[PDB]
Amino acid sequence: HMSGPRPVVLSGPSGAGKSTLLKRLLQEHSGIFGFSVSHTTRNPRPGEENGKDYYFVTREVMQRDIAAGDFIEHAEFSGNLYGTSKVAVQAVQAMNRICVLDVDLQGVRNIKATDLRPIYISVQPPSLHVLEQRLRQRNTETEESLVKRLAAAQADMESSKEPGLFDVVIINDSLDQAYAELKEALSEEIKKAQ
Ligand SMILES: Nc1nc2c(ncn2[C@@H]2O[C@H](COP(=O)(O)O)[C@@H](O)[C@H]2O)c(=O)[nH]1
Repeated sequence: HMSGPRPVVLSGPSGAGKSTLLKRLLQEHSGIFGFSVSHTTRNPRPGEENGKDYYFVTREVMQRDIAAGDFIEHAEFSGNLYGTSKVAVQAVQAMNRICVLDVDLQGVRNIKATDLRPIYISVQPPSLHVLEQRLRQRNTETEESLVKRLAAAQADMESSKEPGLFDVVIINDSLDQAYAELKEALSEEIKKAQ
């Protein structure tokens, strides 16, 4: 489906701000934006909600839907499978809202190969050291997973400066400042939706 407004792809390292900032945007501008609820095979963290943060399913279940052609894209990340189902994006487009997707670098490249034509925004930590401190606070990962995640985060930070990859790269040192910059990047789309 190409109808409805242009979507928005948010990326950057997990834990560096993209998810928190998106939740804030969806609260302030709930009539304008809708979130694409990805499927994942990883286990839920405390406070996450099925059908809101992710559809939490097993590998077997996700594999059946993949085999059926139900996904726009999918990726392996730190031992688990993640993906954007067709229906997740279509549900938001049907409400005539701006669909926001939160994906890793592989998902950015996956979506670049589709016909969705989104705006791409990367949310970066001030440093890998700061990101590591934040990840170890909630401590939701095994050490093996944290090692894979920190390597992926480093690769993400290195690719963030690639010419033409992202429309805007936001450095999240302060959530209030980064949130202002997220809306700045979307300000024309927000005004047109209004
Ligand atoms: N390619 C892709 N990545 C996703 C999807 N959903 C979440 N991710 C990404 O997977 C990484 C790990 O997410 P986390 O396990 O920390 O929630 C993050 O970069 C997140 O944006 C998806 O549908 N597709």
